[PDB]
Amino acid sequence: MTRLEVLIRPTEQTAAKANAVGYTHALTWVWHSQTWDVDSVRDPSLRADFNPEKVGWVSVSFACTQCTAHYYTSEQVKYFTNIPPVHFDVVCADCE
Amino acid sequence: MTRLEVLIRPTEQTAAKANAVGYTHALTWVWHSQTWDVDSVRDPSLRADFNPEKVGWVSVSFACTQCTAHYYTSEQVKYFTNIPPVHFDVVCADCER
Ligand SMILES: [Zn+2]
Ligand SMILES: [Zn+2]
Ligand SMILES: [Zn+2]
Repeated sequence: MTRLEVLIRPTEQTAAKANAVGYTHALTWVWHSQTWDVDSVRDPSLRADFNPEKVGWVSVSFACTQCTAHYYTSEQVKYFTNIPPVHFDVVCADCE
Repeated sequence: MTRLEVLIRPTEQTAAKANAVGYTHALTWVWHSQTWDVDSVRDPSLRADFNPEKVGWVSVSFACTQCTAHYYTSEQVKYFTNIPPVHFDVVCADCER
């Protein structure tokens, strides 16, 4: 399977806190299959609220725009919360 | 991010052909989140039909018996086909507690 890299950095609201502890980005790998290797699936760069007391979830959903093929995956991210959800509504590998 | 390894070896009815070409097993893997880091989720070992011209899917499903947490992944495996579906019907990490 293929990996997608997700970059998460602080919202402006939490940037001072994140810089104070010295923790200014998270990088998360998300795995998916060949179905979803397509040009429209690009590595996301997200903004979320840094909080050294919390653990948030990054969720990435894939859905084909022609067929009914879909996939959902989610991973924990230490110290970031209110991570926006990622959606790839694309033409799948096969449908292309 | 936890790797789950899946070992696939030939059924009795296909093992001779697999030995003939010297391809005795496939080791594949999928990934799952912290939700499914529980004792009853363990690397499976499966028997499937060796076939020299096919590519099969192995599917791995997770579902909690207490809440409705669930997860489905799959991976392609060269030369093995009719791979048994793997099902982890378990108590998830949130429901353990
Ligand atoms: Zn499609
Ligand atoms: Zn689903
Ligand atoms: Zn549960």
